[PDB]
Amino acid sequence: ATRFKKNRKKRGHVSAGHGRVGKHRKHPGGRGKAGGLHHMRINFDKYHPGYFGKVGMRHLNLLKNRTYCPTINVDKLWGLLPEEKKKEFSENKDIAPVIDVTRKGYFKVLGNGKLKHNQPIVVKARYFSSVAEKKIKAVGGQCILVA
Amino acid sequence: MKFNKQKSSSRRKMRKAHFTAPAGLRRKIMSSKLSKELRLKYKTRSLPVRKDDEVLICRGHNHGREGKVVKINRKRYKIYVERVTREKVNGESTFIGIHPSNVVLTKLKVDKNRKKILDRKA
Amino acid sequence: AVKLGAGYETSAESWGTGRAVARIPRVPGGGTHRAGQGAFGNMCRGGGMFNPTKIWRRWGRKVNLKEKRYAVCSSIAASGVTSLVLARGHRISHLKEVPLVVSNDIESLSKTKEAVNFLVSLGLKDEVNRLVKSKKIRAGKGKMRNRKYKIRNGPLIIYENDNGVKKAFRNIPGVDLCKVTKLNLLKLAPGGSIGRLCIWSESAFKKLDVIYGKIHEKKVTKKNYILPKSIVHNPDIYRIIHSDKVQASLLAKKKPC
RNA sequence: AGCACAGUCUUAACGAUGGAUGUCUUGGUUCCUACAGCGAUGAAGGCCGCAGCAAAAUGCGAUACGCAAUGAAAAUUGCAGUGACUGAAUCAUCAGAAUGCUGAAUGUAAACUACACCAAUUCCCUGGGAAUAGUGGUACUCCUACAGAAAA
RNA sequence: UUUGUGUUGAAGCGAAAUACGUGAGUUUUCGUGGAACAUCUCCCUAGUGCAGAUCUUGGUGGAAGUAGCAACUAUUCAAAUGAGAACUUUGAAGACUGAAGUGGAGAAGGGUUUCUUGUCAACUGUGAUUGAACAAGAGUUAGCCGCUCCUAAGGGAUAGC
RNA sequence: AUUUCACUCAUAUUAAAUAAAAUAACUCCAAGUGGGCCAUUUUUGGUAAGCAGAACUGGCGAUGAGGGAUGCUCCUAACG
RNA sequence: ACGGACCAAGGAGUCUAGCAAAUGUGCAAGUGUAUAUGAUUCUUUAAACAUUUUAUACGCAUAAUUAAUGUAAUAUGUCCAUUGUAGAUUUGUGGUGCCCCACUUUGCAUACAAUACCGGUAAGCAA
RNA sequence: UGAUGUUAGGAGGGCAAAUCCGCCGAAUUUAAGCAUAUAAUUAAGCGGAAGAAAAGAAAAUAACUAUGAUUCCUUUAGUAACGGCGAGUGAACAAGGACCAGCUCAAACGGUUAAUCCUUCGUUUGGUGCAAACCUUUCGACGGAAUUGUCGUUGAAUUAUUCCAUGAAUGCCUUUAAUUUGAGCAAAGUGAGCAGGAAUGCUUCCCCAUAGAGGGUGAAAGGCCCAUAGUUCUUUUUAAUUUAUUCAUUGGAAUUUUUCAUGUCGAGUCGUGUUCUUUGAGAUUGGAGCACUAAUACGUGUGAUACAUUUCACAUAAAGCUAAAUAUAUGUAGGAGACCGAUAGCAAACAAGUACCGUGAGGGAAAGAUGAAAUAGUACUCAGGAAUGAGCAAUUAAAUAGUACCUGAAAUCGUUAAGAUGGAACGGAUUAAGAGAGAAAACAAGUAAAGAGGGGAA
Ligand SMILES: [Mg+2]
Ligand SMILES: [Mg+2]
Ligand SMILES: [Mg+2]
Ligand SMILES: [Mg+2]
Ligand SMILES: [Mg+2]
Ligand SMILES: [Mg+2]
Ligand SMILES: [Mg+2]
Ligand SMILES: [Mg+2]
Ligand SMILES: [Mg+2]
Ligand SMILES: [Mg+2]
Ligand SMILES: [Mg+2]
Ligand SMILES: [Mg+2]
Ligand SMILES: [Mg+2]
Ligand SMILES: [Mg+2]
Ligand SMILES: [Mg+2]
Ligand SMILES: [Mg+2]
Ligand SMILES: [Mg+2]
Ligand SMILES: [Mg+2]
Ligand SMILES: [Mg+2]
Ligand SMILES: [Mg+2]
Ligand SMILES: [Mg+2]
Ligand SMILES: [Mg+2]
Ligand SMILES: [Mg+2]
Ligand SMILES: [Mg+2]
Ligand SMILES: [Mg+2]
Ligand SMILES: [Mg+2]
Ligand SMILES: [Mg+2]
Ligand SMILES: [Mg+2]
Ligand SMILES: [Mg+2]
Ligand SMILES: [Mg+2]
Ligand SMILES: [Mg+2]
Ligand SMILES: [Mg+2]
Ligand SMILES: [Mg+2]
Ligand SMILES: [Mg+2]
Ligand SMILES: [Mg+2]
Ligand SMILES: [Mg+2]
Ligand SMILES: [Mg+2]
Ligand SMILES: [Mg+2]
Ligand SMILES: [Mg+2]
Ligand SMILES: [Mg+2]
Ligand SMILES: [Mg+2]
Ligand SMILES: [Mg+2]
Ligand SMILES: [Mg+2]
Ligand SMILES: [Mg+2]
Ligand SMILES: [Mg+2]
Ligand SMILES: [Mg+2]
Ligand SMILES: [Mg+2]
Ligand SMILES: [Mg+2]
Ligand SMILES: [Mg+2]
Ligand SMILES: [Mg+2]
Ligand SMILES: [Mg+2]
Ligand SMILES: [Mg+2]
Ligand SMILES: [Mg+2]
Ligand SMILES: [Mg+2]
Ligand SMILES: [Mg+2]
Ligand SMILES: [Mg+2]
Ligand SMILES: [Mg+2]
Ligand SMILES: [Mg+2]
Ligand SMILES: [Mg+2]
Ligand SMILES: [Mg+2]
Ligand SMILES: [Mg+2]
Repeated sequence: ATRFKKNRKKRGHVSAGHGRVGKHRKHPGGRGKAGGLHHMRINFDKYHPGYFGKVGMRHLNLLKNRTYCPTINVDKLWGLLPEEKKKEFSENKDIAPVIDVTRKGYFKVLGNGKLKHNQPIVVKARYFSSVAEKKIKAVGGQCILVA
Repeated sequence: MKFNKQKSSSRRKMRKAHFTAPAGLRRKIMSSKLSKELRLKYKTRSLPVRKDDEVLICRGHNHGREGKVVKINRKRYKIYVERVTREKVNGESTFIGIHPSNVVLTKLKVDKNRKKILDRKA
Repeated sequence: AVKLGAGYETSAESWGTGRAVARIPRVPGGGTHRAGQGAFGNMCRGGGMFNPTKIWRRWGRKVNLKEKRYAVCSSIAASGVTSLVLARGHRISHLKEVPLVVSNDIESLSKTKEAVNFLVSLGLKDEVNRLVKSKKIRAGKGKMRNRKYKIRNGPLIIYENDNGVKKAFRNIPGVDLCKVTKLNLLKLAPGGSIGRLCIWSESAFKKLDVIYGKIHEKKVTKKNYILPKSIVHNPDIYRIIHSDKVQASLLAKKKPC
């Protein structure tokens, strides 16, 4: 809203806040990203260090749907269950839950965190990591591969 | 208008339509109210004023005077009554123009055309 | 917006330095007194505007759904406080209860005269008088733009199903109508003020517990919506201050300089 | 009957010149909705004409500010005139009739109202009786038929 | 959105005030004017505040009753008309052009300036009763004068490319 | 080295004096500047210059008041 | 040194895209109902209201690193939540006036360091 | 086989462009200079259509548990990639929606009989109009085109079950609900009083509303007028619903059974080399010129890095047609806005693309307002040649509203009065002397006697 703009405070002043000696002129240093590597070098180097040059191989026709893969850690793995359902399994001891994470939108199980001690759980997925699968085995569970 | 969107309620448009109306449409605009006695004999509430009718003046400096309409001027939107006159600076005599909506008419002059109108208007 | 290129439609150019005149572009030719005048520029007669207005100014805004619902809810609650309704300008010194629920026979009134009699008998005669006297002709250029009169806001009649209220309560100066399942904030808080006077029919009053999930029902209850909560349990701070527990922890009053 | 020096500058009151200010608006501007080409059966544009008294604009075309028909329906006017006791005075609609010279312009030409060839042409009564130098046709390219002639 | 002024005179404008405020400004009186005008209760919005840019458009000054109204030899006496005659008309004088003429007749260009009658708001850089100004009506007669026909330097087209 | 337990080293006059010492310390987003000049003392080039070039501090610029008749930079002294 | 004879009206940091910082608001491991569709929405309304009768549209966030095939965060002895110095708040005694000291208890935010683990590289082995 | 023909019947040509199709083709500018690059497959130039045009029924994707003609919206994504790898540039598949539709030639098969098509001339059935005209109709004759190829089938027979078209009369043609043109009808005061030239104002007394949108009327109107809410007729085109029947003939069409036959499938075209353009397309994405020039379905093409030998998937080039969802700075009609308010808004609120200027292509203004009414626009007298002035005379509520007419600022000038005045004038501080205005603090509550009003209570 034009009511609150800064320029209205300079309305009786001569130079509109831009200076007697250095004016407000039009493009006194170039246009856009003009002078990089010549007279804008310091800015480019201290704020965007790796900007110039190229590195790596080409990939000519990508097709990103071939490698799409969302992940989930073992922490959030008991939290997919309702709390009253989580209560029942921790009470009884000869039953365990079987969870299929692909039905929830995850493809690869990943292994950060701590599973509950002596509480078996069976997990279905497309890919597993080594540490995640070890942690699932240690508490008495099992991993299953699906496609 | 109020509830049909196919006609305008703009001041500009219908203030333009009033002052450039074709001569045929101006006679419907120049209408006057009927007296109580003529409102029982005929079911109608108002009629377009015609030449040889009789009227009573209800607003203006000449309120209360009665007479017979002698001329109708569709271009100036005014009527002229028989004994309501005026002096020019010369001394020549003319009529005073009255707007038909300032008037109630108390006696008609009927003929073939108005009969078929008063019949339908019942 | 303005016409796209107004004031720039000529073959004018500047005379250059010399000739002892300013360097603004000038219309060419001769034989008419338009020739040789200053052509375009925001300081010239017949020139262009500084920043010509465009049609791609962002005219509207997008508003979050939860905030809209929260505001409607907070605007219904304000409609139930006698002090707030009075301070908005409604003359209700003769009403009995401010929520003001009326039986379902209101929903099938059919003539304007009956609606006016109903309003008068409830105790709102001096308030329907405020509305009739308020019609005035506006000040300013709005009269040239189809904005002739200026009227004040009256009660808002809220119903569940319509058997004649719509047509009966029309035509009364200042009176609005609305159906319970489509409640509009632009009516409940005119111009941003709070405390509109509302008259509720009994069915309209009851549907209001289903709409907000106290009782559940398909295609009526707002899905998965939770009624908002407050950061204060009881806003009476001077009742807390005067309690014995707090008063026993204070310190003796001290002296100014 | 008498008394203020003149010029210059300052301030009040009443005026002159000029067209700001306020109020007004049959005009602009933008958005939304619907529909959509015209022409050799002569278009768009250009020129020339038409009223009782008639310059422009608007409307019309040798029937020329308007004819006929259909819906309303007494006036229309500066003067002069014209109209009923409803095909008439006026308004609207608009299907019939009429629509100058040009222009792609197309018989040959064009700062020409210049010059060709072919058919004389147009009415009224029901075979007669009249009038008029007046009317129509004639570019180039191409398709389907047809006609004869020629080569092979 | 709220709640207000006006034919018992709105907005605007001129001169002011024992008036308020440090200030930008509010508020009020008298006069003119003749139809609309606010909101400071709180909010929204913008083409929102001028001493200048050899700024843009319009209006007005000192200079100033000033510079100036000098080519082309030259005017005078009487009378008419008229409200009014140095520059309209008549008569008498003194002079000029001097056939390579402000004498006659055509072309290009102009388009009614031509004629008769009337007449002076503005114009005719002094006057003006004059006028190519203004108004109302008129006026251009061909077998033999020309165009129209012929071909020139040349232009435009046809067939083909 | 590091870690854990014991004992002990002036304070109220504060392990020397003085202190409108916390008006401190640290993050973020940005403006305007990047032609300077003058005076005392030190000092380079030049015969010298109201010439050119450096050092420490105070000023003019950005700043008016009293004095120096007058004066951007001197003396007193900085502003409801 | 340049512009300015006088007066009135006009006259110059704005709009859109894209990013960030600051601040206000809502919800929170989630958040934003896209294009559409629905409705006893239809002067206003081109607004407002709704969401398909153990629930996979899409964006940003919830996981990094490498040119890359790829790989992917203490670890099952305990649902426990790595270590130390200073430090807000709390617990129990005593001193001078709820405050400040002394001892004791707990140990937020944060600052400075240590350690373990994930991706790349080097080294030592290496089916 | 060319040509000829004022032979009969017909077509093309020019204007207009906002959206659409085809060609041709810059520089300014950015890179802080500049040549590739950018501007841009843009502006200018030349051709061709429609209410839309173009595109379009796989020689397409993918790599999956697979999708399935074209177009457009939300995303993919400022991503893969291009680039003096600088400045800068920049797509496709999957996913969610709108809409939704498929077909014809060529080639194969039909020879006890081209089945096919067109011009001209007749004639024959039912409807609609006042008329003008217009629908519907199957019969024939002469003439011509075509075997240098029109028409039918869509591989050809046989079995059963079912569907379609085609003629006869008494045969019925009823109600309702929507969708659009044009007409008619359409409540309630012209009541006191004040002031006014004139109420639509103020104060009181009534009322109507399915109508309190807007405009007009001598000042602001729900009840004065047109219209407005509503309702009744009328004109289109379209859904149901209501009714068949008994008899006749010839042709077609889908599957289901038994058999045979294994066909055809677009050439100086594709492709390769080379040159120039264009693209995100990189040992080359599309197009084009020149040279060379294929195979026959077990073939040919695509699967984003140049080769040789192979596996696998997908599709079937070199002929044609097609509605919807999409666009619209043009023309015409309708509605509307937190838009401008006569130096503003279109150049133009008015005899505006007009007056006027230029040899020409072209350039292009200024200019709105008396009053309610002029059906009130200035009668009469005196002075003066006139213009004009004055009045005891005159319209209006008003002429200091007199047509150059609402209001009527500043610059600049006139008249009267009061002051100042030795080579500028104004000004800051502080007082004095004059002149003009002023009582809201700049004195007096109350008591008493009248006189004139205005309220409250029992
Ligand atoms: Mg400053
Ligand atoms: Mg400056
Ligand atoms: Mg500088
Ligand atoms: Mg000069
Ligand atoms: Mg303009
Ligand atoms: Mg105003
Ligand atoms: Mg004197
Ligand atoms: Mg066409
Ligand atoms: Mg013509
Ligand atoms: Mg008849
Ligand atoms: Mg008739
Ligand atoms: Mg010709
Ligand atoms: Mg000639
Ligand atoms: Mg040709
Ligand atoms: Mg005001
Ligand atoms: Mg008035
Ligand atoms: Mg401005
Ligand atoms: Mg100015
Ligand atoms: Mg002189
Ligand atoms: Mg002379
Ligand atoms: Mg001589
Ligand atoms: Mg001589
Ligand atoms: Mg001689
Ligand atoms: Mg003459
Ligand atoms: Mg004469
Ligand atoms: Mg003269
Ligand atoms: Mg003349
Ligand atoms: Mg001759
Ligand atoms: Mg020749
Ligand atoms: Mg100083
Ligand atoms: Mg001295
Ligand atoms: Mg300079
Ligand atoms: Mg100057
Ligand atoms: Mg101004
Ligand atoms: Mg934030
Ligand atoms: Mg590892
Ligand atoms: Mg081994
Ligand atoms: Mg450059
Ligand atoms: Mg540059
Ligand atoms: Mg250059
Ligand atoms: Mg172009
Ligand atoms: Mg064409
Ligand atoms: Mg098409
Ligand atoms: Mg897309
Ligand atoms: Mg992204
Ligand atoms: Mg390239
Ligand atoms: Mg590009
Ligand atoms: Mg889809
Ligand atoms: Mg064939
Ligand atoms: Mg009204
Ligand atoms: Mg009404
Ligand atoms: Mg093929
Ligand atoms: Mg390129
Ligand atoms: Mg692929
Ligand atoms: Mg094809
Ligand atoms: Mg096609
Ligand atoms: Mg409009
Ligand atoms: Mg204008
Ligand atoms: Mg009056
Ligand atoms: Mg007025
Ligand atoms: Mg002197």
